[PDB]
Amino acid sequence: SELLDLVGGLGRFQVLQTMALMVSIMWLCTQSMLENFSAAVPSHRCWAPLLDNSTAQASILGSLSPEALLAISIPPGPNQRPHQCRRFRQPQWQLLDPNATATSWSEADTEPCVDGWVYDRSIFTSTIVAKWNLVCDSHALKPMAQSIYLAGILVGAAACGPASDRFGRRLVLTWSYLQMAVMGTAAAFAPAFPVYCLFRFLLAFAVAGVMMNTGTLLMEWTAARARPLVMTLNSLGFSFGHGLTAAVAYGVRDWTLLQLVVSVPFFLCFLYSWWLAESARWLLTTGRLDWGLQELWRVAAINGKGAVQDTLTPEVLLSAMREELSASLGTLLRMPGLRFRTCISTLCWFAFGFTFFGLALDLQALGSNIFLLQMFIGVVDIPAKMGALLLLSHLGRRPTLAASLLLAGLCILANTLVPHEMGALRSALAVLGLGGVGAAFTCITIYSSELFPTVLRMTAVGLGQMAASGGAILGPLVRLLGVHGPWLPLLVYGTVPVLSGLAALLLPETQSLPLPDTIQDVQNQAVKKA
Ligand SMILES: O=c1[nH]c(=O)c2[nH]c(=O)[nH]c2[nH]1
Repeated sequence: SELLDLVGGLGRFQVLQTMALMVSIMWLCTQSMLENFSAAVPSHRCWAPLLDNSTAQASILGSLSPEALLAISIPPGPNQRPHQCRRFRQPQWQLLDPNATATSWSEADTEPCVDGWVYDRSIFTSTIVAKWNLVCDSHALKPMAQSIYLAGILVGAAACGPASDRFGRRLVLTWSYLQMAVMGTAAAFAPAFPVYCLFRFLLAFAVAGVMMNTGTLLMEWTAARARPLVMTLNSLGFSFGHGLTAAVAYGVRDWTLLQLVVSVPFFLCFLYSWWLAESARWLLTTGRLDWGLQELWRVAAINGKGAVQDTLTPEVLLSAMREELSASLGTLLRMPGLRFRTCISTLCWFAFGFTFFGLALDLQALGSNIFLLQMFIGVVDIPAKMGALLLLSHLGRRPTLAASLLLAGLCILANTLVPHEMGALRSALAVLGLGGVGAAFTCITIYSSELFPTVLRMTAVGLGQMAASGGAILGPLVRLLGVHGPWLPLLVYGTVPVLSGLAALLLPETQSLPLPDTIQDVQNQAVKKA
């Protein structure tokens, strides 16, 4: 802490780091809501000879309107729209006669689209669903692709955590940037759906790596007074990423060009990312004085602190480290106070992700334009984050986290009690819910990054990220369980965050302790707590 005070805590370096990493987080959000947009399902119909063959119109003596041909070729499906997956195969000319009931056909007259589909290009010129036939039998495979992505971020977090702790944050972040950029462009140009799925998997490895290493490096270089503000800026990075996604997708509506446009900035980001400084503190806790000295001298020179360059001799630093000198997940899970801290963090992360996907359903009731909906999500997410930052600065982290989860759960229960016809009240509760989940995200990121000591912190944050992805993955099975009664999903969506807030109330008070660097340090606050 005194070394950081010597090097300073409100200089140009932290400002540039915050801006550059917030922009990079914005682009990771663009990748995630790229996956929210690619494979949107347009209205579809069977391919029909009489419709999509100039010779078949020239063989018809006369003229029929396109609406009449559509009625004559494809039955109306659910919601008075054309049936998406069925055709009559031959034109039912009696249906033009007004003396015909709509039931003058048999189930034997319908067959699946065996010869494929004609896709509407009015909104989107091309999507993976129209190109790769992700309709009918593969409609459920779409949630499988989302499931693969979320499993990829989970396993990536579980693997990249210990790797980041072993090799350092700057190196793993840089390698994550390279892997994400290359694999994302390869995913954009993939010939087959399994190859796309593989590239999405390897991209998800790097999204998890980037998120962890940006948060980690930010905590290690920011003075304690500025840490909430800087990560709040990062969470606004998520909201601005949503808004940027909406803007780019509105401007570029072909998925290949959109994916390429979203992947190129991470190559440019990597190019400036070689300049990024590694965490001095992490280098410091592992020893290796000469390399830590070199990094401190470089950052001091970049920060304009040459008067600190002339001071700080190795004898003084060795004297200051003599007192400080005087791993596997199983180590994290075997000592009770960090087992307990990890378990509560992991449960709260699980509750976060699960509450997120569940709450997001409501957003569909407000209207239709997906671009406008994403923009409105970002715009509403921003002031909630600002309020979260002020509450985190005044009251501290634990009461704010508990209040945010309690508000979320009470909001979900109120959504359970609101009639479906009163859609405006449902919308209002949905907006309050989304604000609460965003505030909870900022709380969980601050409290999880601050709760664990540096040597095991990355392993614990990785396991937490695994828990959030576990909630997200467990989600679709609870929506498929939703068939077993309308009250079960809402009951689960209400019970999980209330229980998580109650568990979050079972945490040790923070905001006035020095950050723990070693496991031995952790015992000293516990004795003080006892
Ligand atoms: O960066 C993310 N972390 C998550 O845990 C999560 N869950 C979800 O649905 N989307 C995202 N995005």
